[PDB]
Amino acid sequence: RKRQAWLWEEDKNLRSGVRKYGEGNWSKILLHYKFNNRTSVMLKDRWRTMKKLKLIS
DNA sequence: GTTAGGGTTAGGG
DNA sequence: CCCTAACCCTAAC
Repeated sequence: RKRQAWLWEEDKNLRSGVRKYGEGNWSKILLHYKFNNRTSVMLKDRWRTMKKLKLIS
């Protein structure tokens, strides 16, 4: 079962989540907007890798 | 349960 | 063996 690579549905939705409900508020983001099967851990570590190299918030 | 960084597994090069 | 990245662990909140 090949590991799922995040798509813009998830990532673009996440970016919206960060802007509309704050970055470090993955709970709120998960409540407001749905994803395939993500957690606070997933969302945060995704955004972590992203900002670490690209620097967005 | 969530949050936050450390760190391994998966993926591709 | 390196980079980016999804998963997984340790630690703290």
